[PDB]
Amino acid sequence: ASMSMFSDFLQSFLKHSSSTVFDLVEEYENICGSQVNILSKIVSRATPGLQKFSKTASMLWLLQQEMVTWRLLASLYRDRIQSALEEESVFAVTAVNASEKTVVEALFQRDSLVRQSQLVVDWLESIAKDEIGEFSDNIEFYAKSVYWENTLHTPLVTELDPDAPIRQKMPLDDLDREDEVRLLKYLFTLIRAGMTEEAQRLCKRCGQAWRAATLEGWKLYHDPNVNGGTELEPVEGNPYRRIWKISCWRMAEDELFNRYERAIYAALSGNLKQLLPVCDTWEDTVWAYFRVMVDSLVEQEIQTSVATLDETEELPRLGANWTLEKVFEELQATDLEENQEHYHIVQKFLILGDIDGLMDEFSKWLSRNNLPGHLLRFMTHLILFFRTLGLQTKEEVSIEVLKTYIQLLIREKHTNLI
Amino acid sequence: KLYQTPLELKLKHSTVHVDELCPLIVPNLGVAVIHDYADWVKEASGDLPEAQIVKHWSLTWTLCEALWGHLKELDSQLNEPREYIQILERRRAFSRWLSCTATPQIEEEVSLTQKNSPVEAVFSYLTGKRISEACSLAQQSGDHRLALLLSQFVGSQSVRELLTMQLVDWHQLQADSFIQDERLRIFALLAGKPVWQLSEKKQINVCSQLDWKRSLAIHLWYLLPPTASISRALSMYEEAFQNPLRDVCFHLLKLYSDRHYDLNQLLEPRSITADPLDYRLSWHLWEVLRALNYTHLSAQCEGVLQASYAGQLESEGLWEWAIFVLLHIDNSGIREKAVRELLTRHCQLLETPESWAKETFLTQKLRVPAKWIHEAKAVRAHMESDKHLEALCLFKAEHWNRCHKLIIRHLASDAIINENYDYLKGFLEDLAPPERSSLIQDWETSGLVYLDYIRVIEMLRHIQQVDCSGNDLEQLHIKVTSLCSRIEQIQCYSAKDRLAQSDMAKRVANLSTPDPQRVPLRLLAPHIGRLPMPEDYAMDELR
Amino acid sequence: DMIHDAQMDYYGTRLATCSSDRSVKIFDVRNGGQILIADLRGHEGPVWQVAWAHPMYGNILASCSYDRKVIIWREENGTWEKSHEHAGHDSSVNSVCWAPHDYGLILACGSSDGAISLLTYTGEGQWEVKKINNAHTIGCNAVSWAPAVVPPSGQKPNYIKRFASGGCDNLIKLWKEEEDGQWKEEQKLEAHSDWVRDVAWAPSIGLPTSTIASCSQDGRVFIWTCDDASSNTWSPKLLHKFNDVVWHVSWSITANILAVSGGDNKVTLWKESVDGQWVCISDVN
Repeated sequence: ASMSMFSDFLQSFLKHSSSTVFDLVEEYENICGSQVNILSKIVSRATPGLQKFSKTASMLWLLQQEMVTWRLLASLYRDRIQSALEEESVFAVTAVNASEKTVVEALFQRDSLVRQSQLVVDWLESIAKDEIGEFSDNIEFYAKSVYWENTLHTPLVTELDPDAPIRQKMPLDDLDREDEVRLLKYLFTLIRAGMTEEAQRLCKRCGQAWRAATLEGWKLYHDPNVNGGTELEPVEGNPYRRIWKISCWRMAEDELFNRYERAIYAALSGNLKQLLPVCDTWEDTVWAYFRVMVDSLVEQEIQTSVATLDETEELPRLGANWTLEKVFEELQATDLEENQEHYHIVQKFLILGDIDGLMDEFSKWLSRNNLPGHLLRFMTHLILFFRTLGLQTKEEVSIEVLKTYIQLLIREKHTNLI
Repeated sequence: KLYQTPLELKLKHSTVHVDELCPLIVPNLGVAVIHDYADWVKEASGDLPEAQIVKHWSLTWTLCEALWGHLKELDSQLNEPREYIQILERRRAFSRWLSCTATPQIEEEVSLTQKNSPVEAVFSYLTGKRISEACSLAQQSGDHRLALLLSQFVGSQSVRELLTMQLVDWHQLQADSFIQDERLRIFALLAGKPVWQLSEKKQINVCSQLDWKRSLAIHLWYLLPPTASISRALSMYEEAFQNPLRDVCFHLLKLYSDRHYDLNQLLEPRSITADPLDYRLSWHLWEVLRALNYTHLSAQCEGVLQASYAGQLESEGLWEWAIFVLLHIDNSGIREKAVRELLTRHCQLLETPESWAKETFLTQKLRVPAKWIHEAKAVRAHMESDKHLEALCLFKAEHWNRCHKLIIRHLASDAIINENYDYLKGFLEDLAPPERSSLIQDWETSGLVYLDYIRVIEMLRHIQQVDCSGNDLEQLHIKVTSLCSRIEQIQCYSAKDRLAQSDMAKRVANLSTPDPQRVPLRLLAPHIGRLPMPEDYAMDELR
Repeated sequence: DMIHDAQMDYYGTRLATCSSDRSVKIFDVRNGGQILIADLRGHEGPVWQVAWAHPMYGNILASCSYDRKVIIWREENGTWEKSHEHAGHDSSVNSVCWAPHDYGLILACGSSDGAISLLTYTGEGQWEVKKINNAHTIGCNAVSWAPAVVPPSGQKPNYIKRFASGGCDNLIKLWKEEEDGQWKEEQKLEAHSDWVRDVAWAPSIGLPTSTIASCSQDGRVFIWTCDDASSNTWSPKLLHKFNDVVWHVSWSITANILAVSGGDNKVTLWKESVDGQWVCISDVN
C-alpha cells in the first residue's frame, strides 16, 4: 500500500518551484497523512494477535513519524527564513505602561528562541490532538446529573464548595471521587493535547466553575486602553499571576490526595510531574520541557524588566532555565530508545538547527543505515528541500544522495522519473 | 550475611546499569547471598552458620545447586543441539547426593538385618547405589543367580520384559511358588518399574520402614532413564506417593520436576500452605532461575521476593545487602523509592570513611546515584548531629542543587566565639563555589553579608582609627537590613536566624557609624520581654 | 507519671516525649542511651500526640495539648523556642501530625468540638489557618496523612495535593482533592461500632495497593485497603477482635507490620501472611 509514495513524492517535488518549497512540504505531509489513514484502517480491522500485521504496524508508526517530522520542518524553517529576512528592519520602543499581553507579544516578535520553542510546543500539541481523534464525546461517567452524585446520595459534606478537606472531616462518596478523578484526567489530557477552550467548556458543562476560572487565569493582564499595540475590546487577565503560580506549586508539592488533579494543576501552571512522566511519551516530555523553559524565560524577563512586584514572589521558584543541550540530555536520559530512533533523531536535529551536520554524518556512515529503506529516502528528500530553500547543503553529500536514489530506483525497477 | 566480604564478592558477579537514575541487575552469573547457588556453599561452615543448623542448610544448598544448577561440560562433542552428557552428569550427582543422604539411615538398618535374614543385605545395599557391593554380598552367601541378576542394573530393555515374564510365570502355573521376600523386590526392581508395572510384587508397602528419599532414589536410579528425562522420572516418582508437606527437601524435588512449564503456578501454591522456605532462599531461587534461562518466572512475585529480602536485610542492620536486594527489582518507580528509603534510613555507615567501613564506596560501586547518598547523609546529620558540622558535608559533596539558603541557615548557628572566625571565613569562601556551580547569581545576600561581617570585624580589630565607609560597607549594611527585615516584619518566627543576622550586623557596629543598631522596640518587647532586649544601653546622659 | 505519645525524630535521633503533666520533653538517644536536652513547657492542659517535621525545613517539632492550642517549636543553635502558635480550635486537641517531606511544612491537627486544623507555612512563616466546623458527631480523634502519592518537564514535580482528615464517629478513611481553592474530600467508609481511637495510614513502598489501618473502642482492628488506583473500592478486613479497647496503631515501613497497641497494656505485632489473613508475630514487653 506504501509503494506508490515513492512516485507521489517525486511528482509533488517536480510540481513545486524553489519559491513554493513550503507548499511542497505541506503536500508531503498530506501524502503521508493519506497513507497513515489507509494503514490505520488496515491495522484496526486486523484480528488482535496475527503476526502478519506486525510489519504493517511498524510501517504505520514509521509513516506517522515521517508526517509529523515534515510538519515540524515546515513550521521551524518557515520561521527561520522569515526571521533572517526581518532582522534588517526593527527598532521597537517599549511603551512605559505596556500590559503583560503587549510585553509578551513584543517578546515573541523580538526573540527567535522563545518563538521557535513555542512552535515545538504547538507541533507536539498537534500530535497529541491527532491521537485523541473524534473520541471526546463518548466518555461514559457514572454520574449523569450532579458533581459527586454518589457521595451526595450517601449528607456528610459540610462545605459545598471546595475546602472541606482542609477544614474538617474526610467523607463523601467514592463514586464522586472517581468522577472527579476522571474529570481531572480528561482535563489534563485536553491540556496536553492543546484544547484549553474545549477543556474549559467541558469543565463548565460538568459543573467545575472554580476549576475553569482557575485554569483560565493563565493569561496575563492586557488592557486595551493602556497597551496601544494589541487594542481589543475589554480588559482580560489577572494581576495575581505570581500568587496563582505559588498556589499551584504548593498544591503540586502537597501529596496523598488527588494525583490527577495535582498533575493537571502542575501542567496548567508550568512545572513537572513524577509518576505521570513514566507513562508519557518522548515528544510530550520534550514539549513539557520546552514549555517550562519558555515560562522560566518569561519570568526572568518580567523580573528583569521590573514588571512584577516584590511581594508577589511568595514561594521560591526555579530561576535557572534549561538550554538546547540540556533538553537533549534530558530527552536522552528519558528515552535513549526514541533518541536513537531515526525519525525522532532527524526531528530533533531539524528543531535544533544542525541539519547539515546530521546529513553529512548520515552520508559518511553509508560509505547501519542500509537497514531502514525509508530513512535513506527521507534524508535525500530533506537534503533536496534544503538545497531548494537555501544554498547551504554540501555538493558531495547531494551527489551521494542522488547516487543512492538512482541505485534504489534501479533496484526497484522504477527509473521512469529519475 | 553480616560480613562485607560476601557482599563484595556478590557485587562483582553482576553487571549493573544506570537507567533513569536507578540501578538494575539484568545480567548476573551468580550471587553470594544466603541459600543461593554454588557460591553460597563456601560460606557455610562451623564458624559462619553456627553448627546445629548448618548441615540442613548445606544440604538444601547442594540440592538446589544439583537440581536448579546449569551443568557445564569440559570437552565439547560433535552434536551440540542436544544435551546428553550434562543430563547424565546431573543425574549421577543427584544419585550420589541421595546415596550420601540415605547412608545415615541405611547404616543402622544393615546391622539389624544381618542377624535376621541374609537375603535382605543385598536389597539394603542396592539402595545406596552399590552394585559391586551387592554383587559380592550375593555371591558370598550361597546364592549365585542373584549376583548375576543384580549386575545388569543399567536400566535398559531385554531384562525389563524378562523380569515381568518371570514374575507372571511364578505368580501362577506351578501353584503359587512361595519365594523369598527379599529376592522378589530385587527381581521386580530390574524391570524398570517396582511400584507401577508389578501388580503382584508391588513395592508400595515399603513406605512404613523406608522414607521417601530411598523410594525416590530407587525410582530415579533404577528405572527407564533413557526413555524419559530426569524431570519426568522425578514427577512420576512423586505423583504416585505423597511426600512431606513441611520440608525443604520434599519441596525442592517437587518444584523442579513437573514445574518446568508452570513454575509460577507451583511456587505460589506451596508458599500459601506451608512456610518451609526462607525469605531470602526463595528470592535467590527466583533470581537464579530467571538469570540462567531455567524456567518461567513472574515479575510481580520476583519483585515481592526482592522487597521481602531487602526488608529482612534492613531490619537487622545491613544496609549494603538491603540496597543490593532492592536494586534487583522490576519497576523503576518502586526501586527508586526503595533506594531513597534505604539511603535515608542509613547513610553514614555506608561510605569509605567518617565512621564507616565499606567495600570501597559501596554506594557508588553498584552503579547507583552517588549524589542521593550524600544528600541523605547530610539530611541525617542536620537532624542528629549539630548544624555547624552538618553544613560542611553538604556543600562540599557536590550535591546541593540550589541549597544555599539551607547551608547559610545551618552555618549561622556557630556565630559565637569571635576568636574562631576561621571556620566562618572558610564557610563563606566555600559557599561561593556551590552558588557558582549551581548557577545562582540573583539571590546571594546572606553569604555576602556573612563574608563581609568577618572581614569588617578583622579590619576593626586590626585598625581602630580607620572608620570610613569603603563601598562594601553600604552593601553589607543593606544586606544586614534586608536580613533583619524578615524578623522585623515578615511574619517569620525564627529566633536562631534573627540572632545570627543581628550578630552579623553588630560585628561591625563598633567600627563605622552604624546609624541603626537597635533590638526590638517597645511594640513587641513591652508586652513579652525576656528575648530581644539590647543594642540601646549607650544612653546614660542627654547626648 | 504516665506518658501519652512519644515519637522518634529523624533516622533515630531524638525522642520527643509527651506526658500528662504539660511537659514536652525532647530526649536524645545516642547509641541506646537516653538523655534529656530541653523541657518545652507552655500549655494549660495535658499533652496528647506529637509529630516531628522533615529535615528539609530545619528541625521543627509540633506537639498537641489539651489547652485548645497547637505549639510548633524549632530547634537550632540549642534554642528550642516556640515559633508559631495556632489556637483556632474550640476544644482540646486529640491527634496532630504533619504531611510528607515534599509537601513543604503542612501540619494537620484535629480538635474535639467537631473541627480540625491545617497549618500550611508559606515562604516566611505565615501559616494560613483555613478551618471550619461540622465534622463528626463527637469530634476528631485520629489524624494521619497517607503515603506520598506521585502524579515530564524540568522543575518542581507534582504529587497529589493536600486532603486528609479523620473523625471518631465510626468513620475513618482518606480524602480527595481538586483544582480549585483548597480540596473537596470524598471518601466515605463506615465499619466501626464505637468511637474510633487511632487510624494511621500504611506507607506505600511503590505498590499502588494503599492500605489504611484503624482501631475503635469496641476492640476490632479494621484494615481498609484499595483494589487499584482511582477506584471506588474501600472494603475493610477485620484483623483481630479483643475484649478491651485499643489505644494507638502504628505500621512499619519495610514489611508494613501493624503494631496493635492496646487491650491489656500490651503491644502486639500483626503481619499479613501469604494466604491474606493477618496473624500475630510476637508479643512485646
